[PDB]
Amino acid sequence: ASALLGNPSAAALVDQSAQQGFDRASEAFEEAGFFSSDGLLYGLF
Amino acid sequence: ASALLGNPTQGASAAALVDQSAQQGFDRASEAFEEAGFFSSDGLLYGLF
Amino acid sequence: ELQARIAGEQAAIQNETTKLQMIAQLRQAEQALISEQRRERNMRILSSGNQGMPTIQ
Amino acid sequence: ELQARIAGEQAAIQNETTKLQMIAQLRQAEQALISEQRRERNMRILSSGNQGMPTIQ
Repeated sequence: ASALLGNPSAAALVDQSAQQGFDRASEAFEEAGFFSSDGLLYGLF
Repeated sequence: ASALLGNPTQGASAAALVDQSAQQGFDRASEAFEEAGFFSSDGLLYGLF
Repeated sequence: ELQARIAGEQAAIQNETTKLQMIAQLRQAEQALISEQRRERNMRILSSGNQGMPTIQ
Repeated sequence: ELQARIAGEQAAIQNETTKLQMIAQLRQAEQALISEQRRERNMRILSSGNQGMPTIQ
């Protein structure tokens, strides 16, 4: 929680960081959905 | 900075060089993505590149 | 009178031509609407506003 | 006079036919313009002239 973070359970920080990453992936998938064709590039992203 | 580069550099750091080379590579990738954008279909080949 | 009758008949065929044009436009609009519904479904599945995921239990 | 009236009526239906053709062309042009706007947005997102990236802090 605070030994090296400097910000005052561990099954939490990993989930938050992964949530940020997966949110970016979800936004990429949404952009892929917008461009029906020429959109699978965003799917690969 | 200059031990083996030979070409004189006025003054800078080290990771700097990793950033410059990675920038060249990523710029080529970005140009490939731009080409993929140009060809709407038949353009995902450039995306794979 | 027969000439004017045939002229009216031509007018009727003109009307059918206009109706066929209108039917073709409606066909195109219907295909566009079906595509729009497809894309709405696709957007709903992939929306970034979704918050759910499977739970480990 | 009735024959000339029916002839004018045919001319009116002809005009409607031309108008429908013009509407169809405009429909096609509008779809093309929407596609152009989509591709402009796509080009703007993927442009190689962009210089930004996330910062580590």
